[PDB]
Amino acid sequence: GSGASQFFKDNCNRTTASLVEGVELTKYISDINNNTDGMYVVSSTGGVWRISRAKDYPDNVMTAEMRKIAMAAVLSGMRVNMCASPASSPNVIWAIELEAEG
Amino acid sequence: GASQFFKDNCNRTTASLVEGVELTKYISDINNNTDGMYVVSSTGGVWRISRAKDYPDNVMTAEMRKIAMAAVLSGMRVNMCASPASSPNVIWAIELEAEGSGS
Amino acid sequence: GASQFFKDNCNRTTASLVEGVELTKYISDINNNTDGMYVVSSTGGVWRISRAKDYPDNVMTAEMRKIAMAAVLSGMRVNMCASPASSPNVIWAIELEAEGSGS
Amino acid sequence: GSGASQFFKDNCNRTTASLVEGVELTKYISDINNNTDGMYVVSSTGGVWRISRAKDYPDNVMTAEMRKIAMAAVLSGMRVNMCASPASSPNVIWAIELEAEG
Amino acid sequence: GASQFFKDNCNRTTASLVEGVELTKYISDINNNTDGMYVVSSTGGVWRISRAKDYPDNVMTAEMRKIAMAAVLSGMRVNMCASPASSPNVIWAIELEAEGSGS
Repeated sequence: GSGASQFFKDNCNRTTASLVEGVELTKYISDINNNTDGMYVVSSTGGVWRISRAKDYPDNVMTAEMRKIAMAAVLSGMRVNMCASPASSPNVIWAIELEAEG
Repeated sequence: GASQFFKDNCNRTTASLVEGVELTKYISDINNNTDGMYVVSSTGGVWRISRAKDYPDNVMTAEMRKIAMAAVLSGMRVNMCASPASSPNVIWAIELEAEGSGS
Repeated sequence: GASQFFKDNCNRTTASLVEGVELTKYISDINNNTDGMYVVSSTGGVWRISRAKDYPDNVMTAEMRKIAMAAVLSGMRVNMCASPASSPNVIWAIELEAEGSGS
Repeated sequence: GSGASQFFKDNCNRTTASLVEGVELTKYISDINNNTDGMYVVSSTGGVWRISRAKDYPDNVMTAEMRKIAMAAVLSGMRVNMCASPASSPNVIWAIELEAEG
Repeated sequence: GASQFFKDNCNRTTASLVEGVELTKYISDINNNTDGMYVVSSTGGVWRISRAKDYPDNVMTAEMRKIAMAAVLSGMRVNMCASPASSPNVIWAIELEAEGSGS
């Protein structure tokens, strides 16, 4: 139906992060070079994001699911909604929503 | 619909049974106040996925996550045992139904 | 149906061979009375997947779960070695069959 | 790859294991019964192999990938090439190559 | 082609960019001389996938393995940042391109 769930929006708006709706991810990147170490995605229009990571339970779970959502979007063409931080370049994903429809 | 087995299992607890749910969104959030894994149905119902750190529930909760994603990716229906006290309601058990099975 | 190897392995045990099974439900449940992973076949039969915390059976039981979901998602048939000592019967071994690979 | 990559063949041929090429895996088996405890694969010809396992890094990674390769071959009917030891029965897979058709 | 982000990241290292690679083979090997994970391209190129025991690179290396498999399985193409200091060349970064998203 397009558009993040109201739940997802409400959650994002109570933070400093920015809602990004209806993104098509077309690249998934793994990098271990010491300066650019991380997991990233790139959208059809060139937007770049870094995926959050955590070693500890329970965020080690959510961040692993963020990766699975990112890769499934890339393989499937499914769109995502993102709650993303403007602190850095690239912006960091703090929440992500995979949509069958909206 | 849900297997009798899954219905009976839910009925032993304080939770309620939700049947034939079509999940359309799968959310991962690490924001400090909404930290969790969540799903949203085609009608806007929201649920949190149980989590657990230690054996053996770490297995069961991982499988709930896999079931939820599969549901969203394929449009397969699920049946849920969910606590009504919490909002969003917590999934205590979940049943994935194969495409073209019973409902 | 079942490889001769799988059959022969099952026949070495007190367990029962179940051949040609279409799994149509996959259940994850963390309620404490019915804690576990289960599958339901198109005939309505219910089985519990084995679990193990330690190496190496933690590998095999992980793989049983992957076989179970793969079967539910795809309609591929499984053969099971299941113990009738409890209900639901516990899967001690499982074999996933490629589509159009015999019976 | 109308066959195993020259790399995979060269690597196998320096060991005591033997090369099995172009195999169609039709069954994937998980077993925790006391004397047949293991992961196995069965080919369209009735050949049975045991997948290696390892508890420690780095071979926990390689054996985990062996299992992914084996299931993916069974689901997809993509063929595999195996480097397998005859020191046991079933023969133990020491290396495996998933190959796209062609 | 690779994203500009990916290219700029590769240009700050000693490695070289390889663009638009079709991976046709995925190898897991525990033989004592050639122990590793490798991929092979449609042209016969061989690369070794990086690995790492500990956080955070155990995440990134696990994802390289997932990207590799998904490429071979589905024929989606990859861009790679590969060091020529070893033989086979080692992958230090990899970019998975969506089907129908062009070069």
